[PDB]
Amino acid sequence: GALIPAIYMLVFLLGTTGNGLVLWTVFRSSREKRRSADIFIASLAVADLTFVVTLPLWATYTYRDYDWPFGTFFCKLSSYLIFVNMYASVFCLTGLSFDRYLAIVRPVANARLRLRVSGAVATAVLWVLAALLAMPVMVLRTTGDLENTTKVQCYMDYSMVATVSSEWAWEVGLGVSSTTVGFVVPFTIMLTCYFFIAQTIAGHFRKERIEGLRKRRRLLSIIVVLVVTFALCWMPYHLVKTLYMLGSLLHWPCDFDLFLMNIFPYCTCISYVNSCLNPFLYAFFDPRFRQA
Amino acid sequence: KSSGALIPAIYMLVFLLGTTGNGLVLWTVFRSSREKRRSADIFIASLAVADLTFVVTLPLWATYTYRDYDWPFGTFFCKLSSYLIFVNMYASVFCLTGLSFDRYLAIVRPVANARLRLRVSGAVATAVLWVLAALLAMPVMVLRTTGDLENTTKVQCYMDYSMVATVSSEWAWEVGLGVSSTTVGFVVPFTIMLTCYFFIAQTIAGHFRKERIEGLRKRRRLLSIIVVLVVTFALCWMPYHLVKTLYMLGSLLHWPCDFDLFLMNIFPYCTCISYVNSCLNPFLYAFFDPRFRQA
Amino acid sequence: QVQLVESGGGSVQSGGSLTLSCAASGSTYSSHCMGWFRQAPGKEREGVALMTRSRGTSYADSVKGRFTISQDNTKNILYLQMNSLKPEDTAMYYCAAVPRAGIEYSGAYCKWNMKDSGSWGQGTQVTVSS
Amino acid sequence: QVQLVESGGGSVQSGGSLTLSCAASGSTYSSHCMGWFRQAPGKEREGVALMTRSRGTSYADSVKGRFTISQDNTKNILYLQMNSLKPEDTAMYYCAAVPRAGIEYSGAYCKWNMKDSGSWGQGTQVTVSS
Ligand SMILES: CC(C)CCC[C@@H](C)[C@H]1CC[C@H]2[C@@H]3CC=C4C[C@@H](O)CC[C@]4(C)[C@H]3CC[C@]12C
Ligand SMILES: CC(C)CCC[C@@H](C)[C@H]1CC[C@H]2[C@@H]3CC=C4C[C@@H](O)CC[C@]4(C)[C@H]3CC[C@]12C
Repeated sequence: GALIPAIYMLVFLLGTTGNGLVLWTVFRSSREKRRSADIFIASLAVADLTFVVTLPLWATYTYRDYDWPFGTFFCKLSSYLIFVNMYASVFCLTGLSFDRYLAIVRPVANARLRLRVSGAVATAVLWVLAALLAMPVMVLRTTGDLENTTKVQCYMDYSMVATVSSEWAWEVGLGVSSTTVGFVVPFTIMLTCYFFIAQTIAGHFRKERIEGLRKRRRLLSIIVVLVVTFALCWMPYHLVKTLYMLGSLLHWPCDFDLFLMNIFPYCTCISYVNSCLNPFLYAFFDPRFRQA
Repeated sequence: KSSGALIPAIYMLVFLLGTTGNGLVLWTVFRSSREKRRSADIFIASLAVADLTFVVTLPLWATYTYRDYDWPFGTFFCKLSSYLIFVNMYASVFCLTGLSFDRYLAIVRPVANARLRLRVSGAVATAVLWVLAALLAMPVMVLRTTGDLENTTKVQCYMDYSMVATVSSEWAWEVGLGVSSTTVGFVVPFTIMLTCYFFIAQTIAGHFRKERIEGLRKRRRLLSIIVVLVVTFALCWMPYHLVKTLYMLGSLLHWPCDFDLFLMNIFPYCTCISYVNSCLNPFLYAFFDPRFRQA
Repeated sequence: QVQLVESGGGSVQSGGSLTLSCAASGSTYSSHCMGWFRQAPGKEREGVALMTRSRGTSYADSVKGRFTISQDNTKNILYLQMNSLKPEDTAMYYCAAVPRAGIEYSGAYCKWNMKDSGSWGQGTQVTVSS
Repeated sequence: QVQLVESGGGSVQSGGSLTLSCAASGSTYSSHCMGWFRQAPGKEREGVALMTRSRGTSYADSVKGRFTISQDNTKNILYLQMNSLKPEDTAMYYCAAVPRAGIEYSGAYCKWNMKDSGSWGQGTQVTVSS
């Protein structure tokens, strides 16, 4: 009942404070001391802040038993910002992993690619892609008294772009594309980069060289922990959602569908918790945020 | 006449211009080195922050006025938006008062200026300024609500006095809040500014008969931009406070219905000018102050 | 706070141009809002003619008839020119003075949602005959 | 797209325990969330038992408690146990399936606001005797 709104408000407070401190730390250091990964760190913090500012609205939404007293525009904006957080965060993790892959397997090629493609253009393309990919959510989201109750539910209307028969097709396509470009393809790139990184690192890890683990814990392992936490917080979301979509063609039993429907709010809750979890991860492993 | 879509078009235009200009002036006052940042710069930045917070909600008010005063945003956002208009008013007037007092220290008594700078830091003054603005605009946030007044199927963001007063005391609380807002936003701060400026003008005549040309030129630039800001505030918010004070005083003076209707119909445009002041500030900063002009 | 004294009404045949003049004392145009209501069989107090800043003389559709609102500030009487007496007009017609809101916050709206807490007056029993 | 061939419609007297079994084809419990609707003669089609997700099974408060509705995902047949049928319940009964949205956006809710753009059946009039 009140557990989800309470966790949403706690994540709101913790994420706002932690992302504010992360932004302050990344934006107080001199440009020379600011690494190429700091832009990605700050973009992750900005996405987390942009989501947690709307988090109180969602906490009120779930507190009132899925009633939305904020309007169609704010439903559109909030859903837009959840999706923008998802794509921007996973694209930033992809960029961090690709940067580390360049810096490890082929550092000369890392310098070459950094010279060819600056950080600013990469970040701008990342955010433009996130915006354009979350455009369907903003376009189609609406508020309506679904189930003919006093509650106002912030849902997505497919009548603008599809009929009743094609509404299912558009829903499945949007879900599949969101999964593909937010978990499947970006994580595929991340595991490819991490596998090449693992080969290059193991080339020396076959020896003892335990100081290499601390050197990784500085930047590479904090990036790895960020990726792993993102995976563990968005795997319930995408897994349950994809299973629900596939149930129409696998003909799942009613019990399994009901279990997925009932457990999806908690999966969403963990996916939202990740935003506040990230600054704590920064403090625990990276001493730069701990020092500042 | 409702002027059709004039009020929402103006509101959206000031939204865009104010957002861009206030972002530009914040960037100008923040990119400079801390040593070059003078004590007036924190006041400039605080005024810019107040304007930015107001023009953030400006699209909401534009939508409100576009739909014939219908508010599809909820009680919380009505409270927050009204709170932010009032916070902008108090913070802006207090920042202008702080700038004028900083000048009154600088020109009239420079030794006392240094003494008061040593005694009182700018950060403490800004913090007290914002705390007072928040507390004084708190009644707006507490008592505001959304309701379909006149039963026209249109939510209107009004202020409810039933929480703290009865029907026979609703008028008392309304007049008290209006008079207090008028006082601490246009009379007492402005009385402080006029006293400071009168002493400043006496010292300016003295510097017409004394002082140094180069320091007088630097003071000319700074006092010119500051006084232009003060006069623009005093010309954009004067219709607001004047018309609302006249409306309150009408119950005591028993004015004809024609004058009351004129005030009621002209108040939206006074609100327009008061809102346009926020976007007017960056253009003023660019025109007179070379620091923003250089950036 | 104000004292409202109604007039007119009564048993009049259909089609008459009955005039309902709701007087007032202390209820200025800039302070309180005139309005006209009639009591439902369940005493629901259905509005018949209200004064509105957004619209001005908002008449209920079901109680349209030929109702007219005119406010005289000098004599402080609201007139309900409820011409063309309808069979629906057979009701007790009351006038209310719901305090008008301020210009600063509510834009001088008339706060008709607070009709329960407003000041009323003992109406007249209109009995529209044939 | 679901062909809701609703059966079991009949006619009883006061207190009748008629059971309405709306069969369906293609309306999986995950895709289409079906419910029952009652169309009163001369008026728009109303609701009796609209199966939802937030409230579980919903009802019409004017007639709530007289009938029970349950769904079997095995044979995809929806029951409307119209027990204690009353003369106020004399009307036509339609069974419909609005397309239930996904969990990602609407939390798997039954878009009963789109009952107009949904698949319908035929039903049979229940002339409940007094
Ligand atoms: C519930 C309904 C009625 C509310 C409608 C609000 C609409 C009309 C308003 C509120 C906020 C507004 C937006 C605020 C900011 C921007 C960014 C700017 O670069 C382009 C315009 C744009 C995108 C505005 C377009 C109009 C807008 C979306
Ligand atoms: C229309 C109604 C139902 C919406 C209700 C929204 C309320 C319950 C929510 C939305 C925004 C929230 C606020 C967001 C930020 C802060 C600042 C923090 O330092 C104290 C809590 C406080 C002040 C929150 C309190 C609860 C809050 C006011």
